[PDB]
Amino acid sequence: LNLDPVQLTFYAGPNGSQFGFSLDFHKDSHGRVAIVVGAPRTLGPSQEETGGVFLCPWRAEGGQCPSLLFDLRDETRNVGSQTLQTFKARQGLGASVVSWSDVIVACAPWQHWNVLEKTEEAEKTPVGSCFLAQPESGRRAEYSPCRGNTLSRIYVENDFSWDKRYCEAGFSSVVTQAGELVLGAPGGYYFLGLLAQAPVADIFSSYRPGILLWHVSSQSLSFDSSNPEYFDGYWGYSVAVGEFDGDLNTTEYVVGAPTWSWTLGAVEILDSYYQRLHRLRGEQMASYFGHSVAVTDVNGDGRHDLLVGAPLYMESRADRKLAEVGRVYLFLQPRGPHALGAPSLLLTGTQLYGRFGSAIAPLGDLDRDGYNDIAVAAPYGGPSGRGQVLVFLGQSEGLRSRPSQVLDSPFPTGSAFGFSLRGAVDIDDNGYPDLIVGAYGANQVAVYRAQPVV
Amino acid sequence: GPNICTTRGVSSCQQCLAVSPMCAWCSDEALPLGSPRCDLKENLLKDNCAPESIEFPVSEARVLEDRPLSDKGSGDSSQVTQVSPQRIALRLRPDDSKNFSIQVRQVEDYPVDIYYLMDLSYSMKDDLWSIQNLGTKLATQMRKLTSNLRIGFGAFVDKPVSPYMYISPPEALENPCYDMKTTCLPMFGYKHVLTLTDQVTRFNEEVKKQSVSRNRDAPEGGFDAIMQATVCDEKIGWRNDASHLLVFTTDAKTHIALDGRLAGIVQPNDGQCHVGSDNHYSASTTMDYPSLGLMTEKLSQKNINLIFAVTENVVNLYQNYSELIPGTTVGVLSMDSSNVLQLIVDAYGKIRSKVELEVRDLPEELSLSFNATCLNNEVIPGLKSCMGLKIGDTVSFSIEAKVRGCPQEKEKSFTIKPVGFKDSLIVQVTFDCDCACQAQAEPNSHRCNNGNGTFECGVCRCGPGW
Amino acid sequence: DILMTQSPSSMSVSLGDTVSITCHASQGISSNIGWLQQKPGKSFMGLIYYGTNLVDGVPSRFSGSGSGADYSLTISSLDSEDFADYYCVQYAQLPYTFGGGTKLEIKRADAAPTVSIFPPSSEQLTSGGASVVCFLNNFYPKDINVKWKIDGSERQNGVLNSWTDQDSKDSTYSMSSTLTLTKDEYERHNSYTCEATHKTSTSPIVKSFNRNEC
Amino acid sequence: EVQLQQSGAELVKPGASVKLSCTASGFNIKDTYVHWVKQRPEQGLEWIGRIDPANGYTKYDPKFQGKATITADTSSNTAYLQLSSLTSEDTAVYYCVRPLYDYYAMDYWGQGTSVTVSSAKTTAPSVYPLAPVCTGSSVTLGCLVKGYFPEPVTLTWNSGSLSSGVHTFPAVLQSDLYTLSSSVTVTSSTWPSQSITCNVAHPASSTKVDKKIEPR
Ligand SMILES: *[C@@H]1O[C@H](CO)[C@@H](O[C@@H]2O[C@H](CO)[C@@H](O[C@@H]3O[C@H](CO[C@H]4O[C@H](CO)[C@@H](O)[C@H](O)[C@@H]4O)[C@@H](O)[C@H](O[C@H]4O[C@H](CO)[C@@H](O)[C@H](O)[C@@H]4O)[C@@H]3O)[C@H](O)[C@H]2NC(C)=O)[C@H](O)[C@H]1NC(C)=O
Ligand SMILES: CCCCOC(=O)N[C@@H](CNC(=O)C[C@H]1CC(c2ccc(C(=N)N)cc2)=NO1)C(=O)O
Ligand SMILES: *[C@@H]1O[C@H](CO)[C@@H](O[C@@H]2O[C@H](CO)[C@@H](O)[C@H](O)[C@H]2NC(C)=O)[C@H](O)[C@H]1NC(C)=O
Ligand SMILES: *[C@@H]1O[C@H](CO)[C@@H](O)[C@H](O)[C@H]1NC(C)=O
Ligand SMILES: [Ca+2]
Ligand SMILES: [Ca+2]
Ligand SMILES: [Ca+2]
Ligand SMILES: [Ca+2]
Ligand SMILES: [Mn+2]
Ligand SMILES: [Mn+2]
Ligand SMILES: [Mn+2]
Repeated sequence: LNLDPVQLTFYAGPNGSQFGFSLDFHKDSHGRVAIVVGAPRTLGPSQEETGGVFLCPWRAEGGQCPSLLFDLRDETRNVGSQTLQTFKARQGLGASVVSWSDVIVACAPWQHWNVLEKTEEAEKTPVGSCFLAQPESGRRAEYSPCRGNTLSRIYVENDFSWDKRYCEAGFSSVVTQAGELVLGAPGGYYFLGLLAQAPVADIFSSYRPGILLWHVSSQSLSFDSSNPEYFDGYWGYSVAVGEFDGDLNTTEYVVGAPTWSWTLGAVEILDSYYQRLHRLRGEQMASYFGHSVAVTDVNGDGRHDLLVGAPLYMESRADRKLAEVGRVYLFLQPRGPHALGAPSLLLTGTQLYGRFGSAIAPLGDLDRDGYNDIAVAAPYGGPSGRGQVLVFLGQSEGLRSRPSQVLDSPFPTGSAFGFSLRGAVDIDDNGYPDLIVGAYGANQVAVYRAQPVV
Repeated sequence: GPNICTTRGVSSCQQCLAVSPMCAWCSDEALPLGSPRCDLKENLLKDNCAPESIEFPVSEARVLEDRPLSDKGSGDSSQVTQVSPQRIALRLRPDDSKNFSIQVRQVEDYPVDIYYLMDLSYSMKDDLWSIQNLGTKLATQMRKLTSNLRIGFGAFVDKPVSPYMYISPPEALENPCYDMKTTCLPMFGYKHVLTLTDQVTRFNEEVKKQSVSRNRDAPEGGFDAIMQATVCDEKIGWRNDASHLLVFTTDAKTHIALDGRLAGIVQPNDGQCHVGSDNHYSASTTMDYPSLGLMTEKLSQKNINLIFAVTENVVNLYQNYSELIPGTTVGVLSMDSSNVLQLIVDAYGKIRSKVELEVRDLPEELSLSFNATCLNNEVIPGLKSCMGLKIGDTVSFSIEAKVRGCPQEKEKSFTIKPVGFKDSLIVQVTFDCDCACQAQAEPNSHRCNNGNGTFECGVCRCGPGW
Repeated sequence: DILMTQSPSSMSVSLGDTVSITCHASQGISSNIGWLQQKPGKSFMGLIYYGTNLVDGVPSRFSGSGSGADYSLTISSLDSEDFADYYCVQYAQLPYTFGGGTKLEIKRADAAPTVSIFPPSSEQLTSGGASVVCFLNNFYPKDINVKWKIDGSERQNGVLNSWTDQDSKDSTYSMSSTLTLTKDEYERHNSYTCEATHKTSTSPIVKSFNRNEC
Repeated sequence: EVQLQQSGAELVKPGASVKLSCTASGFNIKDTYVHWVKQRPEQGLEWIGRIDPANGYTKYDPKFQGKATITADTSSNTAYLQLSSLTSEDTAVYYCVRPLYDYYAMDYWGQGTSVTVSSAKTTAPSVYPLAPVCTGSSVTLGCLVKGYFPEPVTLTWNSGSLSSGVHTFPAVLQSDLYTLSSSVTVTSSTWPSQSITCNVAHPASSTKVDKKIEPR
């Protein structure tokens, strides 16, 4: 409603770095809000695509940002009559970023890893890795829970049970308010998908450089399965956290699995011990229900609500024809201990191949009426196919079925405007929360400031 | 007596006809003052109106092209007729409706194209051997339904990139099966092998030279191959006038749109052809798998009939996909592709067992209704789709076009076409709302208020500006 | 297997000194080395891993360094608890292999031993055996050589030595030598002696007795 | 906190077998590797092998192949070391080890299990008084504990009264039987003026003999 679509702020990075693939707000130790931006195809030292992370200070004019430096050299350790190898070429550093307190977490979901023992090997595979930084202090640390030193032959004997070689940890990420980092790994357990949790503080105290394989005892990984419903389900494609069991001392996890049960797609809500509390199944196959998940209380009852994006849902139209437009589902948490029922609201895109619901960002309370609001991305929507971001406002009964404001892409065709979103933070300190939009196709990030209501 | 034509009290010839399709207008001078000019055609002649001055258009419907339906689609430079009539002229007056007919025939001996698209991942070794004599045996059985057959062959595995592809040791890139006791081909996305040809022994001998490769994840990139085999018209060689059959065989799940992100691939599929002189899909490692909706758009654009010939462990799967891609047919493949021959013939019959009308470029102010005549002369009201047909059968439909008011453009045209068919019926509509006497109007007539009006059709009208 | 040569075998130092233990390998191990501490009569505590990194809880006065095939453990300002055994261990290759060990001992002023010889008791002689005992108490440094002489002639068969760790109070050492013979063979000879060789006296400290005579 | 609580000291015969345990306290045994180390005073420290209790796979130094066998039961959260056809050279202290952070390190250690292999039977000690020969300011007495099995023995003077100015030496193996000695030093005015007694206790055979030192 009250986002300013006239005077935008533009940040930008190198040509072809996919600057804007992922973004989040970052408050330093003094509370000064900055923007951290992931550019997963930034060139490294060897002039090879490695990805990179930028930390953008708030300036109404915008412009270029300084890099948040990480080590980009491949590592090798000859220990225990084995050889450990990390390969950072095309690792995609910055494919997801997230901030918590004065710490930044950026991940390289396609960092490869292999172990050599004489003639055998573990196989060179993308375990993924996340990098952690405290920009003010210069502290650095890594976390790579799916690295292993088990050889290829062993996995064959046990029928590839507990195979963490292709996790792609850091594909999606989130941090609980208590400081527990949660990594989605859609390739873990032979593309069933897994989650990895570990306190940030214990990631720093247990990391030393050059070790490559180290223990983090306070960590917790989800579990393999023999159920074919979970096969190739990419469990961990998207992740979020919320409060869904009534116990405020426990934090619950929300996980998207958009190819669950033979591309039906599903979203599950779990406790911190990965025990299943509810499961929302997809409405239509290959709709990618679960591509994106968002948690926020939209109807002002103190109970977090769930939003799920199916950017490929095909809407039924006249003459028995179908049109891929995308769809967003709203689930209102009921009073006390009860299951989340049918969707309270169905939001369906309009533009063909617009992928309405590819990204869903909690905005906070935008118009300051007492109900939290959201933004929904249609990165190839709008009449021109350039991309659109749609705002929907909260209300006592959920959300308004029609948008209050529509943000047309100020970038050229193919920018993927809206592919990444983040709101609910006041960056210019004017009392109203603001929105940042990513267009990695144009290598830029647009900042929309919220103004008093007209 | 007085009717709607008079009791409405019209002011001109144009408004008179707009009342009802039964109204008529008299443009004669010698007409009484109290008598109305807008009555039935019977009442005006009853009041001594000159017959030449009577404006009474009648909604009609005459044919312009009525070629007879062909008995055989064999021969001819595709001079085959499947729809009769092929073009009609339609004339309507405001709020009227006229009715016309259309005939559709599933012609016998119609040419056919079959492009065999084969999974060649490691799960399909047993199957490659059973189809070595396929093209030979297949031309034997289709000869009973068509004299013009062309067949071709393509193969797919998955996107040759990590993590779908084994990338270690270096030996594994040349031979993915190295850590076993065999050799296999290097991984490949999709490769075109044989352009659609009538020399069936070229199918046999290209099949015998094919071998399997090996990837990591059970779902395969078959949809990448369905797209390319469709939009690459020239390389596959689909003929303009022939039924197009795309046979898709696999024994596993399939990758769908947005799966590619697990390889770093985020660019959406563009639906353009990317198979070059090397016959390999060159955007396999840079462009994402297609979506079902994008596949449907191209399969409908090129008139491709997609056939999922899969194993029973994924029949439910591909049957459910087939419901999201209308016009798709599923058959059950044995574990060793030995019944693949009978499957295609059954699918071809099931494909040509339906006639389903479709409308294009229909104006906003026109609405249609349909009565089908499938089987033997059995009328089915409000239905525009027959089912349960055989090669050579013929059905017909009766159609009524009802216009609302009168539109601005007085001549439009729309099309009636069966789904998948070449021929079509074209309807040239003419909205006869005006009167002939308007073409000879007298502006600034000195019969009308001292040059302040216009004299048309025997009355005085207020001119422009008033 | 990789041989871990640890040097020195022992060192005598004082509180607050800055000492350095070294460890040399038969080949490169690229900092895949650890350092251990075993306080007297107790178990092991981890000090360093990966050449330089401190085990959680260990004070910062410890510090490891080195590379290739030569590494070092350094203790700045020794504490009273630091006097213990220290071992290096490589885990570059399997099997893991350790060093010989290094003991840190309290240094003090040299001190001559208090020798004391004791003939067999009457109880033992009535049972068929005979054991002379030669005590050598409170001395520094630890390097000492006992020598038994029967009728002036050296004897090496049937000797049983035993030493103590560094004493908590005066930080000296002690030794018990016990020569065991049969009763029949004990009475074939008359003079029994034990000579002590220490760096405090060029002349060996001698103590002896004569059978029957008292 | 991380703690490795091993089994109690064992006392077995040659040719037999023994199975030491290593129980995890404050963590899951399944987390890391678990190593076994053998310690002797002469030969020093030697690495036996390791196990990954999550899957049971093991590695061994070729020297111990045959005698050592390392196993792990995640249920009781304990790791075991089995030794077979024992020999006098297997008499040593055995530690179980695990790393802190580095997958391959050796940082946390158990208290150690003491193993003694011997064909000796339970034998009571022979206590002999040691009086000097027929003068100075300082006098020294002694006490000999010979031929007892197994260890240990507790030794005091005047039933714990005379404690300072004493040196009790470590026991020594003399042909499958232990031998120990202890000295004590006072002034010449104390002895034989004051009775001095050597109190020896060998809880194994349950014998508490005491011998008073008498001059010559
Ligand atoms: C291809 O598409 C088909 C059709 O959509 C899918 O088959 C459906 O699968 C779902 C999930 O397994 C089934 O849903 C279940 O329905 C049961 C009732 O169905 C009755 O009615 C049908 C009428 O056709 C009968 O055929 C059927 O035998 C039954 O008599 C419920 O009892 C189930 O509820 C239980 O499970 C759900 C989770 O699934 C829980 O939430 C509930 O609490 C409860 O425990 C369930 O709702 C559906 O019936 C199936 N339809 C048909 C026609 O078979 C295929 O799965 C799909 N295949 C692939 C490969 O994608
Ligand atoms: C039919 C035999 C083909 C073998 O040939 C190949 O190596 N590649 C195949 C495909 N790959 C595959 O089918 C691999 C399997 C593994 C498997 C699995 C599922 C769940 C879990 C779990 N619960 N962690 C572990 C493993 N589902 O798919 C090819 O080239 O087509
Ligand atoms: C389709 O069939 C229906 C009958 O089921 C037709 O409806 C009747 O048409 C006759 C034509 O003479 C009228 O006299 C009747 O009044 C109609 N009955 C109704 C409308 O209930 C209809 O005309 C047919 N339509 C087409 C396009 O053929
Ligand atoms: C219109 O319908 C009538 C009555 O059913 C039918 O007789 C006539 O043939 C139809 N007109 C045309 C042009 O087909
Ligand atoms: Ca909770
Ligand atoms: Ca709520
Ligand atoms: Ca609001
Ligand atoms: Ca603001
Ligand atoms: Mn396969
Ligand atoms: Mn198969
Ligand atoms: Mn595959």
